Amino acid sequence: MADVLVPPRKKEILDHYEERADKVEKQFQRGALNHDERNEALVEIWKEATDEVGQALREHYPDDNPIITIVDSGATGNFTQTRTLAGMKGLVTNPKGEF
Amino acid sequence: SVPGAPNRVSFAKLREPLEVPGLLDVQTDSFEWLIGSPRWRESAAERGDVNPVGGLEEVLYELSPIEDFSGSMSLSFSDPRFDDVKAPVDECKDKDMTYAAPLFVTAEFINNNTGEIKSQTVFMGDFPMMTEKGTFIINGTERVVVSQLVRSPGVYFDETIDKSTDKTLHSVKVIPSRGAWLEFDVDKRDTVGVRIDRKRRQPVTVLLKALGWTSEQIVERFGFSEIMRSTLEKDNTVGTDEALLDIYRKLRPGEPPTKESAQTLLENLFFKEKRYDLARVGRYKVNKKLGLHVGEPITSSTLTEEDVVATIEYLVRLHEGQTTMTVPGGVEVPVETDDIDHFGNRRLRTVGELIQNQIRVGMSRMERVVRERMTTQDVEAITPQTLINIRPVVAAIKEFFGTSQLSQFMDQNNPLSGLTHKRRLSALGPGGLSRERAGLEVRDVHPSHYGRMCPIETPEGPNIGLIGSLSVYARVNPFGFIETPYRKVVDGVVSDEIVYLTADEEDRHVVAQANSPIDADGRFVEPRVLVRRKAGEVEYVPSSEVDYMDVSPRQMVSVATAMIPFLEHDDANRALMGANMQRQAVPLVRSEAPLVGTGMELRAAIDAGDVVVAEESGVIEEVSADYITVMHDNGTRRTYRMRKFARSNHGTCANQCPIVDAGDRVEAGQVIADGPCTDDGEMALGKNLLVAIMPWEGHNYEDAIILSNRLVEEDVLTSIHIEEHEIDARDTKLGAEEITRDIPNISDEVLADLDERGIVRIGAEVRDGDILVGKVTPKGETELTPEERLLRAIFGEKAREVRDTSLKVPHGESGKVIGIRVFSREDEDELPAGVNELVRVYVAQKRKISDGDKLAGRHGNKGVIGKILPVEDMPFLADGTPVDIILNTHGVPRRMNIGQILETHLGWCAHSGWKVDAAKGVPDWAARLPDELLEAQPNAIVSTPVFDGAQEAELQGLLSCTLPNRDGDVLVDADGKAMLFDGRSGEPFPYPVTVGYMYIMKLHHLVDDKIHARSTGPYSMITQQPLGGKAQFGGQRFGEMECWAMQAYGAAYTLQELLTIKSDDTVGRVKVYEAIVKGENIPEPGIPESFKVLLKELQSLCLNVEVLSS
RNA sequence: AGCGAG
Ligand SMILES: [Mg+2]
Repeated sequence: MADVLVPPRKKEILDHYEERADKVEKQFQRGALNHDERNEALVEIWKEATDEVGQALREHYPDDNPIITIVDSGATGNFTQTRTLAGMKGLVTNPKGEF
Repeated sequence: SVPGAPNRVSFAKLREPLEVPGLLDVQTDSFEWLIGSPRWRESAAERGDVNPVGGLEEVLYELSPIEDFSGSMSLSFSDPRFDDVKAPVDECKDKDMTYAAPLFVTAEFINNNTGEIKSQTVFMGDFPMMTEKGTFIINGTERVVVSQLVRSPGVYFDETIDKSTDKTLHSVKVIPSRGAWLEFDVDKRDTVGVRIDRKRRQPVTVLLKALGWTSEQIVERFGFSEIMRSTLEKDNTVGTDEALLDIYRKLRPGEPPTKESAQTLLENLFFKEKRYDLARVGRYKVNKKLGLHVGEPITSSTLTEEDVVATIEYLVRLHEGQTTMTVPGGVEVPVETDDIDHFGNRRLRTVGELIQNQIRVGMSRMERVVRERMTTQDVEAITPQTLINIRPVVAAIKEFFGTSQLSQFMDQNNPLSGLTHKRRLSALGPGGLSRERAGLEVRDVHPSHYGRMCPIETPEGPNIGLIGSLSVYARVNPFGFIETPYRKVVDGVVSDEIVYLTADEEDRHVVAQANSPIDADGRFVEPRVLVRRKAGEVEYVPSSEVDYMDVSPRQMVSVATAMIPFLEHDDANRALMGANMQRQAVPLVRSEAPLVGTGMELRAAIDAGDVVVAEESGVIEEVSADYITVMHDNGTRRTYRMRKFARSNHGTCANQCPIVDAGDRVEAGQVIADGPCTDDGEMALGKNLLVAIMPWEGHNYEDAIILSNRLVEEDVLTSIHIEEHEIDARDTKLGAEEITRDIPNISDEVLADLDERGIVRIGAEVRDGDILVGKVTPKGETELTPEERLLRAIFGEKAREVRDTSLKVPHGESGKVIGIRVFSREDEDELPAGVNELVRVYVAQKRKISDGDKLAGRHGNKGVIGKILPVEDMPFLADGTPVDIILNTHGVPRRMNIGQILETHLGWCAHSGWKVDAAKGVPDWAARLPDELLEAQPNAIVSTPVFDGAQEAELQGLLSCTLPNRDGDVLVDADGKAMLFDGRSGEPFPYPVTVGYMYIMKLHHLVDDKIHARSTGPYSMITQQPLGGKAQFGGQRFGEMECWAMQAYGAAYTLQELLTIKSDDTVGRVKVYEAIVKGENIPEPGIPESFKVLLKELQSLCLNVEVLSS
């Protein structure tokens, strides 16, 4: 658990994107946009958030860590799994298929 | 909670309102309802004493009264009553007789004209009974009736979109129990239409005029929509009789239409209980959905025209787009489509329901035979005893408890496996989805499953989603739905009142989450409290005015999944595999309670039923390795008898040993003798092993495991396996088979151990091929070859005229001989017809862990053992302690089960003990730690409940303070990694290695049962291509994919060899054997026998197939 | 029927 480093800017990023989520929720509450449009906008917001937190995690890690060493030496695994392990797992699929 | 329990300290930060329920209640409560026991009577009277009726009482009441066609006389049933069980549980399990009790029902025959009543008990039959452990004993075997998940009968509204028009078209399906489907579908054309019994559609107005409605009435009720007016206009059917005539001409064509058989047709099809029983659940669901008879109790499940009319009105209102309708004389209900997979529509047929349905089928058959004979019954010469035939009922019950798919062979690898075989909800079986016909939308997880069915524990084969496990706190509604507890939070103030809500009621309430901090005043200490809503969507929250809250974390997990520490750090796949693999652990000889566990260990062991618990308080009078006699507080004394070295269904050991001294005072419900996989009363499936997480020389390559030899020397991963071999001397044409030590032609060496009476002695070691039971069946005169007659004359012998059919230790097996059980007709023991003796020999072997055996932790980290190293070439800490197991670091990061690593660290801490240095207050990371966890003595068992546990910061802190082993030397730095010395080279490894204590189980996939080989053996009957299976001497299937692979290689000769002489060609087979044994060349292969079989099959299909030479 | 590997 000491070889898995969380990104130190995570909470600031989460706040910055929850602000946009709250703005979208307000907009929905005022009838500005229908349910589908609000869902799509929130999906886009949180997708961008997951991308940003993944970038922060990638740039924070040392190049010697066993996790990143295994992933980036072609031995096995991709960086999406490393992001899932440390940072944000991201959006999840509905049982129907949607996000 | 439990009187005497190990003191497992917990990292739990949340108090639990509700204690875990009686995990086995799912079975026992349902069976008690079926019987109608006083306990169920009281439980129901507490919660609806208006109409407590048992399952058998319900069946009898529905059946009675019966009358003939004329109605001159009638028969009735009443007062079902059970006698004492025939034999005790253990004796029933021993002598292969079902554990059942007689069933008596008071009949009553009334000759309506003459006026006589004749009543007498009728002995409906030997009803199998459920053992206190929630399981049946049938033919000596142990069986479990697993609850079934079924579609609840009722009215279901659906909406779809048509491509050809892109218009929302709705539909309804009144789904009865054994009825005829009526699907009021709406097509793209604006006209509603019925489809009775799946017969070529109809305009609804036709049925309405068949129900006797006038077009004026039809527009009076279904008049608001344009679709209805359109249907009336385009219907063209003018008149009630016209509609009835058309309906009869469509429903039952080929017979002369009339008026009588036009009206009574529909009346019998729908509104007579003879053919359209909705059942109580079905009628209740229809009433609730349509809001017709909400207030009134339920009776006469049959429909009324009002119900169909309301269904049509609801469908039309839904198509229009309305939100609520108020039927005249009915409470208004919301108009919305139904979801078939919602747990407000998936009901549980528990054991009681299934047994009652089988009793109902048997009683219908008995009813039919009664009616049929009643015509040929001499009046006044008949009594219910001579009028009732119980054979159909007992036959139905017997054919259910055996060969019914929901009556499954009890799965006892360990107590957890049996416990989870109970509490299992299978979505397939009689009247349920089949794997092939089951779509892909039923296997998924639904938001309604939360708290009612485990989303994790589930088979990983071609059964994922069809079989699940009931959650820990889940309960079954009297109607069959699954309820879950919730804390009623009032005015933002959380309470203790635990309301059990079904899925429907949960949807109507804005239910909060368990780990929502409470200000200690009962009120939420923050706005923005996480919540769920009706549509299953987890989203933002309306602060305050949330109506309900989760009782506790882990409400959504089952018992098996509740025993995985650090579950929240494991991906759903790995958690699923760990849950499914905890149930495969074999019982070891010793069993050790895990250092890192949960609160479910003790309760799981107690409720599994394989651990002895004192019934009442008292002082242990005398304890020995075979029984415990306890003196109660008032005079009486009771003796619990342990079950020593008994064989479970799956071949494992079922040893029980006491855990109490000869003077201890023990309270009621206290564990006094641990079971197979139990340690001091808490479940123990495996062993804690010192583990390193490095890659080691490529022996732990790709999920392979390398174990120290200490684990084989100290015998820590070792399991007793008991295998039973059965052989029965029968009665044959030539005579009878004898069991004696006179086996023909076999020497006096392999007849050595066999007792004076045949069967081998107890304690006689036997290896594969040895003789267990010496049996000799007659041969009858045959024709000895000239060569053999000459040889017999030369060696002076006789044919003996009796062949041998002795029982022998099958190939690849070994072991001692625990005991022999001999049943015999001569001693008047029940045996099948035409058998004189039946002897069973129990052979026990102590299996030691060896390469090829499968191991696993609790986090889905499975693997076979690649190597077993000597202790000396084993990495050892600086102290000198060798590591026991070595897992690979390449399997952790990508399988996303980091929880194991967490466990490892915590395990090490628990093994070493810790002291948080609270010199100046408590460290900020330990402020929220529960008191008394600041100091733990070495080897201190701990618990991390499922979703509240040891946070990563707390684990970091406890890892920092890890008070030293024996001298001042911390072998594990704050990072959790230890500097290991190489066993072979001797130099330290250049970098520290993650070392700790992992609790790993020995799965029941041992290589001894997996190895198999064959050179020649039995061949199948119609075709050659030898029998398949290790049980026989089976050849390995060489399928079509393998044959394509061989064709791609271009290797024509090996493929021909395989498919001709190795498999099928019956002449080249003995020829290849001769060639191999004599050193000659392997001969040319011939025509496979299967091809000639095919030619004969084709010819017998009147297909002239001929093989032209050229 | 349960169960294993992919
Ligand atoms: Mg595999």
